[PDB]
Amino acid sequence: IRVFAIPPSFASIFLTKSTKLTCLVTDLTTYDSVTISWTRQNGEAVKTHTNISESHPNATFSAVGEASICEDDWNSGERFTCTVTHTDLPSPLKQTISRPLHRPDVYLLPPAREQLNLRESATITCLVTGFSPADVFVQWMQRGQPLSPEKYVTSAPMPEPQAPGRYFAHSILTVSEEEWNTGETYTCVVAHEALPNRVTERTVDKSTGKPTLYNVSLVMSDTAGTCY
Amino acid sequence: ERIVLVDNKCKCARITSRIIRSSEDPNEDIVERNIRIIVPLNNRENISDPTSPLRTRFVYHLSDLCKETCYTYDRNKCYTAVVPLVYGGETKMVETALTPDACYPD
Ligand SMILES: *[C@@H]1O[C@H](CO)[C@@H](O[C@@H]2O[C@H](CO)[C@@H](O)[C@H](O)[C@H]2NC(C)=O)[C@H](O)[C@H]1NC(C)=O
Repeated sequence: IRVFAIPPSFASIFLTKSTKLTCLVTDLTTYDSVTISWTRQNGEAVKTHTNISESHPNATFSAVGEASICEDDWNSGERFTCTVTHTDLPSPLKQTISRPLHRPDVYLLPPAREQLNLRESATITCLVTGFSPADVFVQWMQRGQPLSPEKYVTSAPMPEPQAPGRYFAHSILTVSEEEWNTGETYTCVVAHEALPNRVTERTVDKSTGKPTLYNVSLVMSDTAGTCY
Repeated sequence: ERIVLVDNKCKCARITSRIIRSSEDPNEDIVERNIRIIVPLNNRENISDPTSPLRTRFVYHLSDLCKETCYTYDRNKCYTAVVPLVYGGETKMVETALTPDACYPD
């Protein structure tokens, strides 16, 4: 018998725009008459919860509940208490959860020249460091078209060894080695709660990088001052 | 082939890049950074003052225009100044001009 209530993540807010809390009551006995109820601290209920789960192969019953709330009803500090009832528990067990800033910095790191020598594949890493709190969603787009979810995986947040209260996130996108002939834009867009628009798009193409030749064609003339 | 990145007329700096397509060789393309700078030479310090000392230090911050006194002028922007003239006994303050064919009202 285990009771866990995972708080909603930020990845389901910027994309789906529908926050929802769910408390897991799995690994229980196989019995019917299980009701999922959410009790607030002010005396309000939640909407109808449907689409229940099936039974595990290990002879344990599983249930899933839905509770649709508003975005403003989560950052203020409202605490939700999920209570369930069963036959083995004389008292309804309750599990309450709650939520315990710096502007994010986005940097795009071009791949090294040693990787392109193999003529096999190329990887693009977008370094995002110096932000708080954790649980930030990173996505990749190509000319305004989102890519497949399995093409890029966002690394889990990790505390910064130097900064005492900041976190860093990594994101890689492996593509073909010959794709650099054009560039395919390959922007890096991140969404964080510490921004007004929550949109930070940066583009680094083949032309944008470390050029190996500079020719500043400067001229001097007495009649200068027009800049044709 | 090439695209224009920065075309600011304040410092008269033109920044652009172009990719050169070589022969059937490995991916070792050379990236260039074209910069065009026009030295004002015979121009004043202040934008609306012709008595300023001649320019001596031509400082151009390339990291500040890719994000203020401007040395070169602008053809599409008018520049005006006021000088106290007499022409008799009454001291009027008319509005003058600095560059030709750039201040005609529509
Ligand atoms: C020196 O430059 C400054 C600007 O950095 C001038 O200050 C303003 O210039 C504009 C230009 O048309 C005038 O419209 C404003 O009235 C000026 N403001 C002030 C407070 O002066 C300044 O006038 C320039 N010096 C001279 C002698 O023209």
